[PDB]
This record gives sequence, C-alpha cells and structure tokens, in this order.
Amino acid sequence: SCNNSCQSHSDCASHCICTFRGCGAVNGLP
Repeated sequence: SCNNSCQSHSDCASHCICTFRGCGAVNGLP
C-alpha cells in the first residue's frame, strides 16, 4: 500500500501510518 519514507504523514497517504521505519500498510498490502 505505502512503501515510502516519512516522519509525520508527510509522504504517506490513504490513511497510512508513518514511523521511523517509513510508512506502513494494512492487511500486509503493497
């Protein structure tokens, strides 16, 4: 779903959590 770096939903999108390890997806999606 979201495979990009970010700190505060700066690069993330579509309700994608952002952390030190970049953005995250749901249900293990691309």
